[PDB]
Amino acid sequence: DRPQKPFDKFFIDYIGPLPPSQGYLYVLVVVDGMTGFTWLYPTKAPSTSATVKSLNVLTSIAIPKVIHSDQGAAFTSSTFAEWAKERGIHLEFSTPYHPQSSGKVERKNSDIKRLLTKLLVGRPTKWYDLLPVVQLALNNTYSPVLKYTPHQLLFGIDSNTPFANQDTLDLTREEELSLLQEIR
Amino acid sequence: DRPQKPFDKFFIDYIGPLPPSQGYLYVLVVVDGMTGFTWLYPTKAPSTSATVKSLNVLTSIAIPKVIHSDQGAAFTSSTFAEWAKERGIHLEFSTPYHPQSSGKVERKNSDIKRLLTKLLVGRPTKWYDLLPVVQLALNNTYSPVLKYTPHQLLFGIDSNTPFANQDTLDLTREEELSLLQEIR
Amino acid sequence: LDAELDQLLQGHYIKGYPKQYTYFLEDGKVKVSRPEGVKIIPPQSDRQKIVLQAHNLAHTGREATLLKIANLYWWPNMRKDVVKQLGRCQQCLITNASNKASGPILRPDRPQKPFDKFFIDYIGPLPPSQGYLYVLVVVDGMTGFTWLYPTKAPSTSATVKSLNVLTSIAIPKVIHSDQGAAFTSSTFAEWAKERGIHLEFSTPYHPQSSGKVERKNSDIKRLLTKLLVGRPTKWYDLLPVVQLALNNTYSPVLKYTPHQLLFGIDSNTPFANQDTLDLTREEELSLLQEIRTSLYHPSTPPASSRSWSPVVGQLVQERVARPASLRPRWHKPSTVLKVLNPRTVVILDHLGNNRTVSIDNLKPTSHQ
Amino acid sequence: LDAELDQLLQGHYIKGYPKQYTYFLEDGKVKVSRPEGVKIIPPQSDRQKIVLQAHNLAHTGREATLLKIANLYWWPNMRKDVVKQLGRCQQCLITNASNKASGPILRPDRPQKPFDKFFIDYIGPLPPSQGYLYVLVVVDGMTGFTWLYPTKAPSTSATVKSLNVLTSIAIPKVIHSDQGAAFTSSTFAEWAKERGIHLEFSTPYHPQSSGKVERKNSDIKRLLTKLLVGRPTKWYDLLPVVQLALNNTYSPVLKYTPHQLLFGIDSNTPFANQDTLDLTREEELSLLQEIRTSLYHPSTPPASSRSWSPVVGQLVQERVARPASLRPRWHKPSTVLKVLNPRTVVILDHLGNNRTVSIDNLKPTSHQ
DNA sequence: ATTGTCATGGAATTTCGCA
DNA sequence: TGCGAAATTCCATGACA
DNA sequence: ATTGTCATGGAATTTCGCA
DNA sequence: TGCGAAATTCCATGACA
Ligand SMILES: O=C(NCc1ccc(F)cc1)c1c(O)n(O)c(=O)c2ccccc12
Ligand SMILES: O=C(NCc1ccc(F)cc1)c1c(O)n(O)c(=O)c2ccccc12
Ligand SMILES: [Mg+2]
Ligand SMILES: [Mg+2]
Ligand SMILES: [N+]
Ligand SMILES: [N+]
Ligand SMILES: [Zn+2]
Ligand SMILES: [Zn+2]
Repeated sequence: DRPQKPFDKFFIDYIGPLPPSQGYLYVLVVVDGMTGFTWLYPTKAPSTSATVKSLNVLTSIAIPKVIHSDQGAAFTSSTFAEWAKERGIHLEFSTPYHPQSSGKVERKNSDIKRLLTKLLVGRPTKWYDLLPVVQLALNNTYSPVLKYTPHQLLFGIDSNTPFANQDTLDLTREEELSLLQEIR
Repeated sequence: DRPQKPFDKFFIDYIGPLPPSQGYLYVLVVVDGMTGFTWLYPTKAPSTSATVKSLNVLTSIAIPKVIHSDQGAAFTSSTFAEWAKERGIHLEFSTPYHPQSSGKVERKNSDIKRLLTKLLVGRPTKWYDLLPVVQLALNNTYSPVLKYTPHQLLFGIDSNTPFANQDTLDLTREEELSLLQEIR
Repeated sequence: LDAELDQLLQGHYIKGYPKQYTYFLEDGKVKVSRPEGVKIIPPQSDRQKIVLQAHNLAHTGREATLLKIANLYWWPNMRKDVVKQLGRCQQCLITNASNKASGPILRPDRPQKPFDKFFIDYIGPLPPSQGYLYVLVVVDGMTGFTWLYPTKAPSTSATVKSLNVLTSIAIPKVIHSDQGAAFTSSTFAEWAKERGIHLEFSTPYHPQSSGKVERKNSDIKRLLTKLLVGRPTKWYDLLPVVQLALNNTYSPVLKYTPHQLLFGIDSNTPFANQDTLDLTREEELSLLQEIRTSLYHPSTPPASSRSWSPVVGQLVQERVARPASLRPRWHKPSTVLKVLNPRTVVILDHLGNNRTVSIDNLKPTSHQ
Repeated sequence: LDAELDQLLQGHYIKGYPKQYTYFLEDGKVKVSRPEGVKIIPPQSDRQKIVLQAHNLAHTGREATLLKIANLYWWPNMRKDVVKQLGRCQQCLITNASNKASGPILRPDRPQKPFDKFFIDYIGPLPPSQGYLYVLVVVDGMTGFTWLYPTKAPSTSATVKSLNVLTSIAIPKVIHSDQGAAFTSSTFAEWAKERGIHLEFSTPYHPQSSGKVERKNSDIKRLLTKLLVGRPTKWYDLLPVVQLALNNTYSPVLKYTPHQLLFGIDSNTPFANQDTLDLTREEELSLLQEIRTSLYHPSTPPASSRSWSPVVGQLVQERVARPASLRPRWHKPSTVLKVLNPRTVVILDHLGNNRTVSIDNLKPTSHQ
């Protein structure tokens, strides 16, 4: 059996709700199952609409042989199931309650969640504008398992904005101060 | 002494008043002293203005070494005398009351006067519109003294509208009927 | 369906399926190992369906299109089928622009005498001077002698007013014009019939044809712009001086001014040329007929490496009027009825009336 | 006054007044019988006054001008004085157009990797679709991969909004643009400083320079017009499909789609190219660096029979902005300070600031 | 201070299939 | 070692405000 | 059924002045 | 039968909506 490639599979779930930024409440997260390259589309709800609205974007760049996702409302819906059939895209599903990404993906998705909450604390409401910059990061985040970032595996070259800031990302001591006082 | 040429001399007098056609009352008459080619400019009065208005036209085509004319108001006036000096044009004058055109010119001028009155009887008032057609005629009027019309002597070719209608032009029998009843 | 491909897989050769290739089946498809890898070989029943599929992705031309196909399928004489489909793609045919240039231009003969042919165009609109707005420029063909008339519009109305002063001097045989609104009026035909003047027209949308004047326009606009530097554009008043100016100015290549070509003697202008002072008019006038005839006259240029000239009954297309944006820059194809000369043809469109047009607004229809 | 001409008439020869001509006086003027007839010979004190007189009749160039003079006067080295006066005629210098073509164009090197250089132009305006009106087209230099963004204006405002989505994927080093209103804003410089993006600009009024995109615009407008035949121009909705379309389409001459040049693998598009199925990404990715570098790259054409290239400190003139009508089509002369390359120079005008411009909008100033 | 591009479809060339 | 036909490559033409 | 033109200023050529 | 410099002629470039 043949080697693994970018575009061979695309992993999606939705993140949210969250404190509204320019009236978005959700982030659609797509990670390339080979390179772990990430796309982040901010949406208004986990609806098959706002999904397809976004993917129509991404897919104007590249189309994935396969889309793996949990069994959410939006991804099962027959509407999405068509959009896929149309685009010649095989849909693929994580048996309810036993969700199965992959090493690299499982990881990258974790990296993401912590990453958001890290910076949307202190500006819980100014996060829409940082989606660009976040992406740039998790795509120039040097992966232990290869010598390579998404960016380099995707394009085969070095980015012009490297995050050789191997940075904490963890809820560093002070952000729990005005964190568990904003909710607790 | 050298031979005679078109443009060497330009003969002018004014004809009028006459029954108004589109509000003109006068015809300025210029005849080339060599070819006897004729130009007809209809004017509003024998004033140095309306003269120069016209000649400014003619002279945008060709400029005469000399302009011969009687001693009329308009041709003596220092204004005209300048316009001439400007254009480098020598002015030249027929000693009062003894007016001296030339064979060909004397003639052509006669030809003209009869010609007008011939056709501005019966439409004494529609004559402005015929100035074009009149010219065409007296410029394709085969001259006894050479084998040639103005048109041919001027341009050295044959016109595309010939008046090989050697026509009467004389106040033919009937036009004295409604002629000396319109004034007599 | 199956048809031809059985005998192939069976082993005993078929036309245009070169032998040393191992034509097997696999995945329920008639693959074949070729030097580029293995390519599928679809049944002739599907090939039209495919090539269209491929092309229609981005309405790509021949190479662009085959290269997409190449990736997956293979079969005999490929491009042939691709070309079939391209010459059938209506949209490709009315949008792609040419790559074939028109054959070399014609240099018609200088009209023989003055007043044989008059050219006329309208320049404008311009900067209101004295409420005037356009100019009517009239160039005599043979001589290049030129008349200007400043007008408020480019109207049959004022076009006539002017030539009525012009035809005072003489009457011309023909008048050439752009098929512009003011020369194609019904009213103008009458004006010209009346005087026995044949009206002849540039093909439409092609001023090369009326260009004796288009070129006299350049030279006119040029000289005003010189006379109105650091002065407001009050051009009305120069029209006279300009007119005079040009008619009395040497064309280096002939060594005569339009004025002289038309009269044989300079008037009392500056640097009036003396030479013929001493011959009678007669002697002058005959020498004129001499010069006039023996006047430089340019030949036809060489054709371009890749030009075309127009056969009869050929498929060709007319350039779109003033196309809108996002609208094909070419009309649907049409057939060349008569060829009036290597640069002018008569065509019938699918409309379908007869039209006379410059090869310059035609593209031969690619592919046949 | 008299000066030189005495010794002439006296008999004993003078420089440049060839002997076998009988230089007499008559009519109180220093005539001379030459083969063309007798010509006057004005005193050097009057010659400037004359040549000007002659020229100024119709601001005629060299030959045209001498030929008027020839009629009456003669003297030594004639045209020399005529040329002096022409190079002094301010109006001739700012209106006559050139007769000297620009030296051959430069084919700069294909940027090395993707994201080294991005080109960007705005297409528009267009037919309102969904209230959108322009497009922002962004072509990666190296790869030709291309992004479209439909916008309501050609504004710094919406120019930014878009690249903020773009620079999500990656950030480019340089961005090339037309000096258009939206890219020269102060606000945009800040946008790009912020991200560490060097802004570099086409010389003004010269899209050949931004032309990697100008050419990607042609190909875009082209494909919509095909997709919107016999359908209202509702283009907004195709922008996606088009974008996808082109990035995934072979350039015949490279044999790669912009998509592949940028990724090394077709996505799950139609006729996705198979070939590298079997190498690990690693193996692919290295072969990519291989292809990418060994990509066709065009050379410079031959220069035209009569082109010019630009020396330093030369006298040259910039083409007029959008000239009005009856307004010189050239600015007053100026001096070539630095030559950035045979097609781009820096000039100082009489204003006089420094400007960087394409030789294409320059004419060398005739006569020196 | 920066700079032309490149799809297209006939033609001209080179390479393929078979001997 | 050489043919005829196909496949490929060449490259002038034109259009991007 | 109709159709390119032609001034311009450096270059390349031809002709002039003198021997 | 020949030189150097001037005079002439050549002709690619561009612009007429
Ligand atoms: O485009 C025109 N003239 C410029 C031109 C271009 C190429 C040439 F070889 C000769 C001239 C038009 C023009 O001169 N006239 O008179 C028109 O009536 C006209 C009408 C519609 C479009 C263009 C022109
Ligand atoms: O003229 C323009 N584009 C067409 C073109 C012409 C010749 C080429 F080689 C390349 C392209 C302009 C253009 O594309 N853009 O983007 C502009 O901003 C512009 C502004 C003013 C005038 C023209 C253009
Ligand atoms: Mg016109
Ligand atoms: Mg632009
Ligand atoms: N002809
Ligand atoms: N370069
Ligand atoms: Zn098509
Ligand atoms: Zn001047």
